[PDB]
Amino acid sequence: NGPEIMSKLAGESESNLRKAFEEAEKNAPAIIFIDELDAIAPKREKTHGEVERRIVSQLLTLMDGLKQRAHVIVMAATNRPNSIDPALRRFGRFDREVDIGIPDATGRLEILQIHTKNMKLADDVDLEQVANETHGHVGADLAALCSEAALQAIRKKMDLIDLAEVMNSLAVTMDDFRWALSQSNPSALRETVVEVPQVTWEDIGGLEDVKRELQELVQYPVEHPDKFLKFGMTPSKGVLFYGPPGCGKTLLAKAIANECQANFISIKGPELLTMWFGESEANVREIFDKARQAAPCVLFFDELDSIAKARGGAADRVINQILTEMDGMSTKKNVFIIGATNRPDIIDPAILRPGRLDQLIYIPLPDEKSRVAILKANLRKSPVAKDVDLEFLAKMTNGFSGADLTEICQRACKLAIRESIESEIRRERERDPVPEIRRDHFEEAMRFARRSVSDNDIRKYEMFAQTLQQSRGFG
Amino acid sequence: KQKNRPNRLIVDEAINEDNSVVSLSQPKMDELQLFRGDTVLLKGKKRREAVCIVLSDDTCSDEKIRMNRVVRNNLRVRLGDVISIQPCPDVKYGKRIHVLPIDDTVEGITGNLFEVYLKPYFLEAYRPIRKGDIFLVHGGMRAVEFKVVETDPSPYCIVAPDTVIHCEGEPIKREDEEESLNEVGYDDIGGCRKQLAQIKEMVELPLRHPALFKAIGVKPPRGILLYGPPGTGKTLIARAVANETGAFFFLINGPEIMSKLAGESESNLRKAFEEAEKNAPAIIFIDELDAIAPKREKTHGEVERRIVSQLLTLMDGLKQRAHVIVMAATNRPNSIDPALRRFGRFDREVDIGIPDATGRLEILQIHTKNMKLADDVDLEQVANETHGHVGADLAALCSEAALQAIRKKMDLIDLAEVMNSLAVTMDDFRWALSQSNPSALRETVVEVPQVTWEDIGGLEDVKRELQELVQYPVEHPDKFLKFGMTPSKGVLFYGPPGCGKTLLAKAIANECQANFISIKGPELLTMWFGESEANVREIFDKARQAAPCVLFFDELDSIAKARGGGAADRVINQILTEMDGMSTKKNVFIIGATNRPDIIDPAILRPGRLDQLIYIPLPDEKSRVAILKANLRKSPVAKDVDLEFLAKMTNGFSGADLTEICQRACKLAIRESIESEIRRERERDPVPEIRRDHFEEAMRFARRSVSDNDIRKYEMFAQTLQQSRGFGSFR
Ligand SMILES: Nc1ncnc2c1ncn2[C@@H]1O[C@H](COP(=O)(O)OP(=O)(O)O)[C@@H](O)[C@H]1O
Ligand SMILES: Nc1ncnc2c1ncn2[C@@H]1O[C@H](COP(=O)(O)OP(=O)(O)O)[C@@H](O)[C@H]1O
Ligand SMILES: Nc1ncnc2c1ncn2[C@@H]1O[C@H](COP(=O)(O)OP(=O)(O)O)[C@@H](O)[C@H]1O
Repeated sequence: NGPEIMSKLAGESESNLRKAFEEAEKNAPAIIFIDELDAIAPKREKTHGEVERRIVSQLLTLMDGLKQRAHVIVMAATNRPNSIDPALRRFGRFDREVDIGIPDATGRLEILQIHTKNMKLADDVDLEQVANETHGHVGADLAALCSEAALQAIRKKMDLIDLAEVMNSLAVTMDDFRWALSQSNPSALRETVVEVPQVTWEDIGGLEDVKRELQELVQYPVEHPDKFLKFGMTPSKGVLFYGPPGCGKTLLAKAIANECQANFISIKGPELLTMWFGESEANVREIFDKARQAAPCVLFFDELDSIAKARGGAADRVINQILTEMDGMSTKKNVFIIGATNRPDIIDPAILRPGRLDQLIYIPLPDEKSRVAILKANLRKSPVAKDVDLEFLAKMTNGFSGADLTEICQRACKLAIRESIESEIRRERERDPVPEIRRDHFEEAMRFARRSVSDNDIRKYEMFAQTLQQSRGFG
Repeated sequence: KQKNRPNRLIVDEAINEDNSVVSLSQPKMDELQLFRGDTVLLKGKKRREAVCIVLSDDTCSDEKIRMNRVVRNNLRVRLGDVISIQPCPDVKYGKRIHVLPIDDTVEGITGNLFEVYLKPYFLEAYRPIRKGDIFLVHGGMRAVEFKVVETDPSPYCIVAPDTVIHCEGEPIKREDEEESLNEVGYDDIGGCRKQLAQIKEMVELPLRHPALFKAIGVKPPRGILLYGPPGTGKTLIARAVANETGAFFFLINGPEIMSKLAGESESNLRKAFEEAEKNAPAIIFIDELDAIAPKREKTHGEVERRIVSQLLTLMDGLKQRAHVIVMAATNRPNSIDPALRRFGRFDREVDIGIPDATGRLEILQIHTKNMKLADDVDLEQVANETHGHVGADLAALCSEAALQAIRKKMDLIDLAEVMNSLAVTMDDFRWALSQSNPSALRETVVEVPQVTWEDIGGLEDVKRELQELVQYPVEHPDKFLKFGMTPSKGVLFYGPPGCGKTLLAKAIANECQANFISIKGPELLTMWFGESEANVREIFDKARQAAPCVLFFDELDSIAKARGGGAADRVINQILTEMDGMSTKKNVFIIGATNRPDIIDPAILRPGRLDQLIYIPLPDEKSRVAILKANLRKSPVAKDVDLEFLAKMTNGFSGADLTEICQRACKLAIRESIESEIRRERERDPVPEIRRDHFEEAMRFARRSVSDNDIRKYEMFAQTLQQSRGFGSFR
């Protein structure tokens, strides 16, 4: 370990660092691991002192001391790539760079069976929906969650005479898992997830032409590499998305990466504003290089007009590095940039030039088949029964926002929660839950939904569409 | 708690003069399985022991055990306390005994004390002794105390006639601090129970249960941070878990490590943890962890990086060996080096915080256990106005009150006259509160306020959705395991100048029995202008630690007026980034207050982040009665006017304006009482009953603080809030 070398006195830092390297002279098949090397070799100008430079210099000297003699392998534990100084991680000398990241729902699931294959669960928990949630959780925290579950298994037993009545048969419940999760905290929070999410593409209906160029864009650069090379031109680097602020949070680019089995990294809107306001224009290189290293991922940028709204009181700091690293990027690596912006008038003029971002795909307001698909997605992954209908909404929902329709469904579902509370009151003054909503349970929810889009914004969307509408010739 | 042992009895006075003879009742000796001359083990405080012989006593109570003050001083107990008596069938006779007399009991007498005191006391008596105990042997019309130093049967022994007694001349010093508990009382520390129970569980279940570690898989605690304000009793917390399980405490000061020279600074830690490692029950307390381990940019020096690295190595060297854990005090966890806060290495992190009102009440009770009161104080409203204080400040308060009680006495003959009984009164505590410098001030705290929903009425359907949006998700989550999806993360209040919104928000957390935090608007402006927007993340972290809790925000139009005349600020996007990482679970409810909802950054109105918007109108004419019923306290009157005369004609006035009317009537009433009593002093029972005229000049000497052109903007928001509803379905 690195702090073993750091803990010794001056002059003894040479000891217990080279000593493993002539110990590796004995063993021809051998590896060398240094734990927590960020404390060993940080930025040289960041350190105040000289012994740190001595340790860094002797480690760099003993890196190539075994120049393919014993064929040993050096691996290390780095918390961040920018913690390591760039002189040590130069190419040819300690430069093979892979990553770990955070596990997905299946990874958290496998962590759960690994940590529960030794202990005895009470074989009633699902252990899968638990791993589907706990977003931003290290598997060490999953081990701590299992330890807290066993602690609750001790705790629900009263103060006994210390005999194996509960010790021989450890009883754990799903409510125990949830309450141990409640008395816990994530440490992998506010980090960019590199795993692919799934919505399985059925939840979005309509916009079939938009689906046609979305299957044109990212489905076959690696699925049809030679067929795309029949003409020889490069794939389209960037696509810009514009339309009304409705049904426009996420999951479309996640779906279109999910047919390609590609990773997903989303860039948040206020994350860009925080990096702009905090004068931190160096971490954009880190997240862009992480996105390039997570290939074949497709990027997603949200609310670029918010930076333009901040400039409104066209180019600024965060636009400059985005343009620089987007132009300074190969046409390979299967990397696509998707920009979400509901205000196309205030955007940067160098974005819309072709070669960088060219496909100005317009997303219209959700129509009748789109809202039928939205109610079907609300039926998806949610408990529901029959007598529900959608033909009332043929003129009730003429044109609605998708977020408006989801909060309609959520408010009606919480009205069903309120009538379940009334069923609890029924059980209270007795001394049926009826989870399915009423036939006209949406009737008061009709007064809980305003069309937040104004008609002049639809007019300016039509004007920007007809500005980019092109010529028609015949005869 | 445990019914496995009937050992818990009551300490009572004894009849027999023998120090090695204790008394018990006849029916309770057969339950404890004791013989005629059985030797038992008595356990008192500071895990000390004393071995005596139980004899049957007819007048002894069944629930009580009789002992004299020699046994009582050895067990470090008093009258009315509880001890445990254990039968010991493995007691053997003594081989060698080394004792040393105490210095103050041998002054004036010289010579061989073996043949005068030690020989008739230990001949044909079979008295069992304990190493470290104090026994008194009379002789020569004086009282000479004796203390056991070294025995060849090192745990305990019975003084055989063949036992050689080593009694060479060396006078030992009597320590007055050894008698009082140091500090073994579970109830000695107070005001922390909601987390004291948690930390007592996480240090209790690793102890006493070594075989439970194979069932637990991995032990959850290895190193526990104790962060909070200074003076809250972290040393007393560390001494509280000390000696309650029979584990070695071994307090280690951070300055005591930093004070020594290099090499010696490298020493006294691995020596310290190996001295912990030789014993199986072992705790280590560290004070001033940040003095040992500050931030990396704070480290300008060779030695400190070496000692942080050595602490890191010496912590992760132990891996499930001999169940040893460590606790450390901390100002605030941002100052600690973040490489320490890992998993398997400082994973369990607990907060203490300031004491509550009942907490400061019981802490005042604890610190006034040992001193005599005059029995005239209220002693609860003393603790009620101690806002922004700490337990060290409370100790300073009681010390200054006793100092003022000393100042009641003049310069007397300096003998024991008022030392027999003190006469500290309530105005002494008022004077101590007058010269009271707080420590927890300039720091926002968390507590559960006392409102209980009955101060303000109205909003009868806003309150119902307020319980089923906040309270009932906490109450029953099985309906959320039903058809129910995720609930709303938080709401925002907009309406009048929000003088009622804080009392409208605090009442839920009292009803929910949840915590509350109010981050005020000037603090948010200080976070913007002071370039301290990173600390909002730690504020949200302490909010998540205080789950369940209510996040109160206010005057978000104030931060938007500085840019409206860009849109977002350095703190608005940071707040959005913090609340976007908030889970749908954990019941972390947020609430915002805004006087001007038009000047709002529009990155909050979409659902998913924050969906529900709560409009409130002015308190109407029936709401005047609801506000005036809350004036039963803080301006008490019984019957002088009906409290509906002002509400019958006045069109619109704020409840802030109505309480301004009440406080100005209070001012007029107190003033006319003052010219009622100065004339009686001039001529030579307050009668604080007020009349209608104070209400008359209060209701005429007033001004409606709200503006009418903002109200029509609120019905502009309300006519926006009539929406695109349908008339009805056709089934
Ligand atoms: N399914 C989708 N996934 C991602 N972005 C979309 C989708 N539909 C539309 N968008 C883009 O998002 C923008 C509007 O997003 P918006 O609806 O404001 O987000 P939210 O759903 O969080 O309110 C539009 O400019 C549009 O181009
Ligand atoms: N809440 C409390 N209850 C009782 N005593 C307290 C409390 N807080 C502080 N004290 C007293 O203050 C003294 C100092 O405690 P503490 O602040 O933990 O030590 P340090 O200043 O070394 O951290 C203790 O001896 C304790 O008796
Ligand atoms: N329902 C109410 N409406 C208006 N003001 C009230 C109400 N109830 C109490 N108040 C008064 O408001 C004061 C507290 O105002 P506060 O909530 O701190 O304002 P702000 O939140 O704007 O700082 C109290 O002194 C109380 O007299």
